[PDB]
Amino acid sequence: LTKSLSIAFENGDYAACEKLLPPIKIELIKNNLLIPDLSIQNDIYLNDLMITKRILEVGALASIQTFNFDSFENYFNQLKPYYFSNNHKLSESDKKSKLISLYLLNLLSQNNTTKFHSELQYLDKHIKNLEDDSLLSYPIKLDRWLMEGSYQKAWDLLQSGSQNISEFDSFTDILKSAIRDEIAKNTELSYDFLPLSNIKALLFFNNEKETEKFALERNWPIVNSKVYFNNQSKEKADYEDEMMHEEDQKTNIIEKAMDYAISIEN
Amino acid sequence: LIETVFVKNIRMLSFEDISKATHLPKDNVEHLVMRAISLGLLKGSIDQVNELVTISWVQPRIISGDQITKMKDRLVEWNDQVEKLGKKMEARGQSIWV
Repeated sequence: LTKSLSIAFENGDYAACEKLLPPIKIELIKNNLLIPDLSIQNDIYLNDLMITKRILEVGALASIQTFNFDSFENYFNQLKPYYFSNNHKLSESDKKSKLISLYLLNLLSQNNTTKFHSELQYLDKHIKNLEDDSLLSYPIKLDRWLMEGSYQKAWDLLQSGSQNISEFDSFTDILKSAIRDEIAKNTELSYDFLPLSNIKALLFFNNEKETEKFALERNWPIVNSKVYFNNQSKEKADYEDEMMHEEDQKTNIIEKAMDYAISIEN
Repeated sequence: LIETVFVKNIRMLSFEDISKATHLPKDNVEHLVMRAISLGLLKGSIDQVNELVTISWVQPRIISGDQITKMKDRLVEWNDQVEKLGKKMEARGQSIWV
């Protein structure tokens, strides 16, 4: 039963894994009653906690490859307090290291630098030198080059990531796209005109035609080999200008006298 | 020239408009605005470097039928300006009107 799931992963059919997980979830109630829920550990209790973790682990990994976000987050959520508890006795593994890396790469891909830095604080002591930086190194490096804003370094790391892919590709493909939107923003404020070649080179497209295609999707017209960033940007501000929140946020000079008076006379 | 300046609500007009309107070359525009300020038909200024003639006074004129209608329009618009403004100011600073 519990072992059927472990062998289903190695087989390679990761859809078999998923169909089998609603039955094994019922058995996960039993494992939970066996452990005292993290309230004292003994040698009866270390086995029990171990089985609970194995089932979750092949599920964590299967979900990732099948792009099934939900399951990964949950399984992982559980793994996190279990590993965090207690002193070493078997509460770290090779599987831990891989799992946290993949997790941090999801956060970089959603572009939520807010949670990533906080998550790193929670993790900190465990990944300092007791898992070290080996696989966990991949997002740490990645954060560093895009903060500096050398997009050249960042980009290079993802392509060279081909020799590191083990299931890392589910965040890596996405992280290219994220790079294209950040750069796209920048280049507007700088200038209005880029040739065709230059647009391709900064945004790192491998095809010139794919460049022009991206430009339409980015709501930019490229005409006679020149971008005309001029249209949409102006249009957006004019559109933003009509909304409703809107008087106090915009701030009226009229309002300043009215607010000042009623303060005094109160 | 005076007709066009009256009915146009903007108080500046480019020289190019007058030249085509009057079927005169542009040389003759500067004579005509000059002659006019001297007669006192209009008052204003001549900028050759924006090619504008800025009127600041127009001599009274008969007010044709069509024109009576126009006045009403300008005033209707200005009614709404007064009115929308008064509302905000009625509402804000409610505490004190005594």
